[PDB]
Amino acid sequence: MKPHFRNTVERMYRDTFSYNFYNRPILSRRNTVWLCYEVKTKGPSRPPLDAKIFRGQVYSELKYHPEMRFFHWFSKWRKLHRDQEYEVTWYISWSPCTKCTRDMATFLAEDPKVTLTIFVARLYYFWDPDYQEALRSLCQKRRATMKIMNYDEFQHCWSKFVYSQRELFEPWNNLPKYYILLHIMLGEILRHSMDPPTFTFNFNNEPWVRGRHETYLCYEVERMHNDTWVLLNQRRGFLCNQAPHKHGFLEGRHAELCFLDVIPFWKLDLDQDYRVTCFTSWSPCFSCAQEMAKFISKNKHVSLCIFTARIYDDQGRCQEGLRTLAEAGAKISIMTYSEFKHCWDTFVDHQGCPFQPWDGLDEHSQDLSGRLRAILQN
Amino acid sequence: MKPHFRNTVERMYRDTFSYNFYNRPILSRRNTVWLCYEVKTKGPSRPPLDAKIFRGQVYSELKYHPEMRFFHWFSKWRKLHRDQEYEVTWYISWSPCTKCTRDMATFLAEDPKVTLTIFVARLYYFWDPDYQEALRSLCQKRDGPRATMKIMNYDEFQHCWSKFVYSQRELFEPWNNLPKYYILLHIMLGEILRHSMDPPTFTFNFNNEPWVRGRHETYLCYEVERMHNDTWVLLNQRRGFLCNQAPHKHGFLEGRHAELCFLDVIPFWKLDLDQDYRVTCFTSWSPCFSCAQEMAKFISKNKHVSLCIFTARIYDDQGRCQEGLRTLAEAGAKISIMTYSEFKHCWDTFVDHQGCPFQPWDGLDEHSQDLSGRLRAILQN
Amino acid sequence: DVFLMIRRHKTTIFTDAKESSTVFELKRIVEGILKRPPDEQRLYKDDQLLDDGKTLGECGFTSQTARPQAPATVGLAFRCIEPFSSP
Amino acid sequence: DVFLMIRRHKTTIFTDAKESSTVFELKRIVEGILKRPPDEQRLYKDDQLLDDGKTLGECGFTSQTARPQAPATVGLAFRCIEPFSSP
Amino acid sequence: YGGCEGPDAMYVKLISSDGHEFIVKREHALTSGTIKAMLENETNEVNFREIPSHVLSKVCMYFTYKVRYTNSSTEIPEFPIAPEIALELLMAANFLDC
Amino acid sequence: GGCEGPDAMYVKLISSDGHEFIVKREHALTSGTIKAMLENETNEVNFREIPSHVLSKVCMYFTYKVRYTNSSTEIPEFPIAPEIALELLMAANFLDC
Amino acid sequence: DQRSKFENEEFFRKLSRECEIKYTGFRDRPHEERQARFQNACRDGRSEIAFVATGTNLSLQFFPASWQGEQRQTPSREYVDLEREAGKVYLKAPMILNGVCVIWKGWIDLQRLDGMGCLEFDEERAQQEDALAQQAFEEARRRTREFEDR
Amino acid sequence: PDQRSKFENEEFFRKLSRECEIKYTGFRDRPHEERQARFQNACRDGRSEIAFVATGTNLSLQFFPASWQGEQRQTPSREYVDLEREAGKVYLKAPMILNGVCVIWKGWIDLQRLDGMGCLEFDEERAQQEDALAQQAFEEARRRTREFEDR
Amino acid sequence: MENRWQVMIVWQVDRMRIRTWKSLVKHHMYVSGKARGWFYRHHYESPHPRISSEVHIPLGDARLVITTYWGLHTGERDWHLGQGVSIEWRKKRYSTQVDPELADQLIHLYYFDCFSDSAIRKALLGHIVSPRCEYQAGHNKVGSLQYLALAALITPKKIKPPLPSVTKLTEDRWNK
Amino acid sequence: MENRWQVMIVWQVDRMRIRTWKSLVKHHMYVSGKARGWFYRHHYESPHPRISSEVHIPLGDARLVITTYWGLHTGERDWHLGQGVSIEWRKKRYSTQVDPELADQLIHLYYFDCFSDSAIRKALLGHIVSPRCEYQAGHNKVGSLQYLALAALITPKKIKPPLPSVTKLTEDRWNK
RNA sequence: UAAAUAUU
RNA sequence: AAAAUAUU
Ligand SMILES: [Zn+2]
Ligand SMILES: [Zn+2]
Ligand SMILES: [Zn+2]
Ligand SMILES: [Zn+2]
Ligand SMILES: [Zn+2]
Ligand SMILES: [Zn+2]
Repeated sequence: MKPHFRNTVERMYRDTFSYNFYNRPILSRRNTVWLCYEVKTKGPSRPPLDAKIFRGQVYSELKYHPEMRFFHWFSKWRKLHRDQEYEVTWYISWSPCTKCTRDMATFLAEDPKVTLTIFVARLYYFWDPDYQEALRSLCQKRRATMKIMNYDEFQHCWSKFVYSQRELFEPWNNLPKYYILLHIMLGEILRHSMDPPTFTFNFNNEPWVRGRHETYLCYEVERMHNDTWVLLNQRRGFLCNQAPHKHGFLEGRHAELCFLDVIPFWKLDLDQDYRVTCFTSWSPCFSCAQEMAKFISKNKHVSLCIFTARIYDDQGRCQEGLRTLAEAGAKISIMTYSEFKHCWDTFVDHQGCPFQPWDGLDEHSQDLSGRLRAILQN
Repeated sequence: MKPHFRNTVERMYRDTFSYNFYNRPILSRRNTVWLCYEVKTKGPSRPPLDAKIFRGQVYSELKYHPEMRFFHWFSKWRKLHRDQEYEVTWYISWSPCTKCTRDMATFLAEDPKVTLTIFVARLYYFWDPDYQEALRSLCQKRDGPRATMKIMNYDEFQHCWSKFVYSQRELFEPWNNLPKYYILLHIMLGEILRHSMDPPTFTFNFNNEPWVRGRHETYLCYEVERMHNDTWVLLNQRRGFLCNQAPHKHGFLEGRHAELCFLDVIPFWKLDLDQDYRVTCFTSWSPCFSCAQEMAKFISKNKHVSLCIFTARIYDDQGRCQEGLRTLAEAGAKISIMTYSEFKHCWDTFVDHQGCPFQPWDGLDEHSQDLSGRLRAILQN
Repeated sequence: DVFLMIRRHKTTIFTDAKESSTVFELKRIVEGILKRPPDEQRLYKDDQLLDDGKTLGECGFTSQTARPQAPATVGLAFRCIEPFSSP
Repeated sequence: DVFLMIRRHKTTIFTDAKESSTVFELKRIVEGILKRPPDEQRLYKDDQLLDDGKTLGECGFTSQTARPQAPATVGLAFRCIEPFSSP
Repeated sequence: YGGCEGPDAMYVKLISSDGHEFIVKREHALTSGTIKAMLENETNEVNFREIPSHVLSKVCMYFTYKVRYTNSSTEIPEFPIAPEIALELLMAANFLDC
Repeated sequence: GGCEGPDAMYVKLISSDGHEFIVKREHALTSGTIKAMLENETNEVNFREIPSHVLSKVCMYFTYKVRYTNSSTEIPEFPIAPEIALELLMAANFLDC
Repeated sequence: DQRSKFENEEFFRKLSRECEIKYTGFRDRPHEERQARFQNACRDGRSEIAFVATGTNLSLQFFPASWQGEQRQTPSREYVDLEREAGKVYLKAPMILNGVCVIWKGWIDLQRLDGMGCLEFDEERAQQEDALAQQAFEEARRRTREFEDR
Repeated sequence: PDQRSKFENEEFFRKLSRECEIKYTGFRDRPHEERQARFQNACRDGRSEIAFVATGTNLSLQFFPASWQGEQRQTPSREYVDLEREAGKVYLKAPMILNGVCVIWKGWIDLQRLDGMGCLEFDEERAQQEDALAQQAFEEARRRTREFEDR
Repeated sequence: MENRWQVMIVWQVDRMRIRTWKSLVKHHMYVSGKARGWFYRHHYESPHPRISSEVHIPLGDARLVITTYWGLHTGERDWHLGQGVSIEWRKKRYSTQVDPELADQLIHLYYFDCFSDSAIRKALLGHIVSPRCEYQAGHNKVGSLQYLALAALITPKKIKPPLPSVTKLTEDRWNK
Repeated sequence: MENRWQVMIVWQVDRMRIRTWKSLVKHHMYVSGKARGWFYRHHYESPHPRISSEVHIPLGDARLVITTYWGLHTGERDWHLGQGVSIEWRKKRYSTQVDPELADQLIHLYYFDCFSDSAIRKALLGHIVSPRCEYQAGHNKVGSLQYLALAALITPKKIKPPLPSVTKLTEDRWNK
């Protein structure tokens, strides 16, 4: 009375769904991998023609992994209609493995009429160089669209791929923090970059602007060695503020807060000296500045440096926060032509276009520098 | 490759505790038995001399069941001090099985220096006649083992979370229906073990003197009978009593009423829809208005149950209690008053009278007649 | 009852008999086919010479020894243990 | 190199030799013990007499046949394959 | 008491293709359809063209087994069969309809 | 090499059953008992209890160990059977193999 | 055909040959209590009484006809008699086993609480029993599964 | 003397002192010209890692930049790479301590094939320079066996 | 007299065998499609004070009902045999008790896969045989030499969990 | 100024073998009580850009350090062998590489159980031998015939999961 | 909306 | 706490 490993189901129990899809970035004992999939013609907004669930142990043989088993079934099912193009959607608890990623790349390169979207609750072995390279080859190269699961996708899975009866989805405690951490880490891995228009809009030193309701932050890190700075090519990326949302954060988090939330994951050695360079469209507000000051005081090793395109002054408390930032040791500056060009060439998919400065860039930079310089000492 | 079965963990993970010990009376997929235990000496309440967790499977071999493992270990560990009195406390996710209950009875009979207390999150196969007999022989009997069995409350769950979980800098968060499930399990276990009131409680509460003082509870004693061949046959299984749950921060915020607890336990009897049943209740205080309304609704929905309420007194407030009685009677209920015959029957059936006779109090007949007239007027007005 | 097979010179008989039946009864039974007097007809067991009077019990053979799925083997002679064929 | 066994008249000699070594070299080796001329002595394999002039490759034996745990077995003759003892 | 030479033989003669001869009661062969049809009443000897001696020995033992336990349905004993003989035994059974 | 001289290439080993083998001196040096026994004037060994098959097996062990005394790459197996394992163990204990 | 099946067959592991049976209830209880409550139950007809053959696992259980529910028409009379002999109880129970109707008869001594039982054929129930169902069962039990799937 | 005797008469590390064919493995998949250019650049700069593997085994030698190790290790003997002795060959010299005995691994790689040969030689210089107690500790660790030692 | 009864043959089994039976039947009714079409009644679905369950197996137009019982005083001194089993074959109002072996023979006649008629010819041609018998309990009588030979050459399937066998349920283990 | 290098020995292994080693080392470090005293360093506890983990196995004064590695371009065409293993013997300043077989013989000197001194006698006396060797990689060399005979007489213990071995970790698979 | 080894 | 097959 010990049935064989059941590697396929139609829906999963509520306790199972809650125990497996809990998306803490560093979670143990989730040894099984679940994969709820849907297939549908390219014609949108019609009931899917097939949708099921494949499960499998992580430490099994590669052929029993849910991804490989799904592709094995799909290869046979695809001969039915060779003239029809398909879109496939995955919701998988653990992210695929290196071998699975490479083999999915091969499988999809073989098929020119199948689009694949993947949603992951957590990233599996996100700190292994080969897994990073395998994901880079699979996804960005150009179609496999790997994303993280949000409240919407979790609710969709709960509604369609769970036996829940007359039950409403109940998010666990830290769902939004974990989601944003995973989003930041995946963006760091895949090496996402801004579109040219977005940076052009959001990084104008021009004091007079319109619609500047969102704050960006483009970061990078440098390590000490031989009295020299070495770029840590892992620690590079950017992020933007999250607007308040009923299901997400009720009060939208500030890009600076997300940056401070992600910094601890890097496991920067306590005995090593690191410089964290940041570029921002708006100067940090008072609450953000206080958080940075206390964090930098707490962290001896880290050394923060902030460059800005504009000074966000409101009620005069921001300048007060800058004083405690400076006391902590955080050097604050303004973005000039050199730094603007560096951001354009480093954090934008410019397609090799050279930076095109706008009118009055130097004058605006000088005005901002004059405004900023006096506050610290005077 | 896969390690061997682990059965002597030190503490269990928070998800494990929340999953195994969820005390819904009817839970599937919980194919594992967890047994936390503590052992201490008789004297001032002191830190336990030992405490661990045994683990097993329900479908495994009896010699591997968690309870048998504990008794095997104890039979040896006790030899160090043969003159030591040992108090053992179990917190177990499933009540011991029939064979294990019998084996525990034999074990405890053999050893006269052990006192065993058991707290169970859920009752395992509580509808099995053989298991009921085994539980009765183990616990109900006052001879030999005198092993005590109880349902786990907020206090015991919190104690386990504090001492039998890797609960790091976190506080116990009860699941949704913990109080309701506790009370259902308590009522079922009392039904099984044939619990009975002490004489003082019945003498104090069931006094029909119209003017009373200092009595903030209501007691309800229930029996059931089945229709067959134009005869009513007593379902000796369905027989018990209960008292109102007063408000408590951990338990029911607004203390539940005995009538509502009774209506909550009726559905679990799984009475046949195609048969006819008669449920007889003896209450110390007449139903309140909200209770009575619910009871009337329940009677209306369930056409196979015929209710018969008897009351030693009438609790009337605002006159709305009279309305409640009127609607209850119109629903189909048969409301009457408790006389000498009914008081004697309740004394004989629901009390630990030790064979003693019934000693009616003064003015019983006059009070019964007066309350009968009052109820007649209320139903006729 | 016990079923027995008698084999001699590429000839065989399958027949059932009782436990108390003696070797005299065995020769009498095989008389119906062999068409020869039983006094001389000689039986053999395990290359051993059985005496003219020989009962099962004193022989030691039991119903366990002789089964429908494994009948006892005994040779015959008048006045060569031929093995079966092979694949 | 391969270790060889010789089996005759309740004696055996253990020695390692090259594969290309001819039977003449084996007889030279055993001469150091038997104090007899190589010419008349004849070896045996699988109860088959070995001619005066023979080679390992010609015999077909290989280093796999003769191992430090299961050496090739050959008898001897002068001018009976005695089995090993039993528990 | 039946004599093989007479009509009521009571013991039919079977000749193995290999060359061995057995003899078995009329009903025991009746359990096999082919010999039943063949035995026609004036014949008392059946010769096999391809069945080896061991195959015929085993099928005769099977006749004994079946007649002994045709009615019995309690604690039936085991009937030996081996893979090396299984295929040819199946062929013989199909030929004889066992 | 010559067997006439006491320092012969091999050494006589008579079995308890009454069977004689001969094995190199260097091979026998691996065992403490025979090493001490071979005294330089003597070139023969008498074993009170070792059966002929046990003597052959222990000599096979000497051959195997001398062949693979130094090598440690892809070492081959040394088959052993339970029916002879106990007496081989006793022989090794006596000979310090 | 039913008579032939009852006569020339190995029957159900409970052969028509008379066999010794015993009362198993209250295994543990003292003997006096056992026999007293046996007599009480036999007189009452409100409880269940079981007779087990000593050498096998088969047992005959008598339940009150009220327990099962809707009464089943009984062309034949079953009974437990305490009147034919003072110190013994007679038992008659009709049944249908493997498609053939039979009557199980037996007796139990009150002092020993164990006695004898036999199984007899019943032609009377046979002709009255429906031909359709019995023919269907006869067809269903003769068949085999091997080599029938097309 | 014991170290030299072991080197001469031991089955050495599974890496026999005899000459062995080795090849460069990095960037297997990339085309040969790219592999050659990358190998030459890696040799010149001293910033990346370069690995040479024997054809028929899984053993290989990795030349990590000494900076990665953190605290620079004292080197009584010099480890070096020649890109000057011959135009078409790259020579290597790696002092190591294998199985308790110090040796020098030497070898050459043709850059066109990024392949070549290598060998091991006994290192006499540092044998006496290395600490004393540690060598004998390793020798006893290599001699003892658990069998029949525990009481 | 004057007090009626109903009489049944009750094989005295152990409680562990009973739940193992319950586990297997549900498994193959839900987890696997093998025992789909079988019904299983819970203890509270029948008025009988002793009935513990009822497995109903439709056989064409008739049915096979296997019942378990509880609270029988027949339990051994050690309570090795407190519970019990009974097999019934009901067709409309007609009914008849059945033996466990004949019960499995009637079960395997419909539900579980077995050597098809083509098995003989496929084995003669040396070809692979499929489908093949996987329920050895449906042929517990003395089968034709054909079937024994076939079962010998090609092994029967070993399912996990084993299919519910009535013979295995009611096998006299205590009396061996 | 010419570059500086440090030279090390690495054994090409498969990432799955590294995973299993990790699993075994963790398990016997925590789940069991056998590998207690084994130190394990995570990938973030060392500055080396390639290192993945370090397992330290103190042997009295000396220390055995087994290291695995990341992101070595030497990986095979099919990436059968991207990662790598190494073994070092650190004592004070001195350090040296070691062979997988010698490494298991070294670790099995103080860690896992083996036939005791009196184990041989019980073979003759007919008693039960205890303790028995549970780690067969610590005797990979050719030992005295007494141990071989004792092992043949009494089978070695087979633990589940198997004790982590450097040999099994660094054994050849691609071509052997 | 679990009557429970239907081991998700 | 979880760097993750530490098989709760
Ligand atoms: Zn995978
Ligand atoms: Zn802000
Ligand atoms: Zn139990
Ligand atoms: Zn109320
Ligand atoms: Zn079948
Ligand atoms: Zn060992």
